Amino acid sequence: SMQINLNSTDPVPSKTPFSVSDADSYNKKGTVTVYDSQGNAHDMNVYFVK
Amino acid sequence: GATAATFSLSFLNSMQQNTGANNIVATNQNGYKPGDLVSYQINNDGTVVGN
Amino acid sequence: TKDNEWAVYTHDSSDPAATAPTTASTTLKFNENGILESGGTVNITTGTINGATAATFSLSFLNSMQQNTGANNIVATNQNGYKPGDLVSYQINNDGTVVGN
Amino acid sequence: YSNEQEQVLGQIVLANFANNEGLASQGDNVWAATQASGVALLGTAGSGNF
Repeated sequence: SMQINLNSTDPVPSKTPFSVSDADSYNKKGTVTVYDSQGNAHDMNVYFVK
Repeated sequence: GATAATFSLSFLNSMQQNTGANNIVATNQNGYKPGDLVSYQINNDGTVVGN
Repeated sequence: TKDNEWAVYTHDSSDPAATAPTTASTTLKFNENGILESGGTVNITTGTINGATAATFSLSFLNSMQQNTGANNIVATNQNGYKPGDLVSYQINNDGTVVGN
Repeated sequence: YSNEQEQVLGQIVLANFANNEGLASQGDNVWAATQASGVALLGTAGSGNF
């Protein structure tokens, strides 16, 4: 489970195409920590847009 | 050579009031990496708990 | 050598004339959960010292999980080839058996 | 000696009987071997029965 506080009136980015490499293509950058059956950790990334 | 992380993620209890900016408040998972016993402890309630 | 595959090379340092290992003595195939399925017990026969008799035994990898627990790790290891010894002392245990040390 | 040389004059042997408490007391704080006492079983003081 993950929870995050967001801004109701946060401006939507003007860049319509969504890409990971861009900086202002998202509103918030997050991460997810998981471990597999063999003890390796994968850092899943979560991005929030409007 | 490890299994793909097949997990379910929930976003329940979300609040979006003007609380300043975007910030994460809670993050956890049950994917506990293997660990070894460090010490054993006994509570005042009689239940012995390992660490 | 590759993913989820481990090759074990056995070298006998007791025999000065023992050939250096070249090929893998056995292969250790691990499941995607880090559980072994291949390479349980491997018979390795050593050489001869001073014209003695060759020794053969078996080594077991059972109960071994590769799940990225830091680096290479060994928990428990034992054999059943105890060397000869001399009687140090004797004692009587609570169960009535006579045991020599 | 006066020339930085090491010499050994011998080592004191230990006679560990196989069966104690069968030694007959003699003289002053010495014991004499006899029947029901075993042989001396001499040896060094390194390890083992000594």
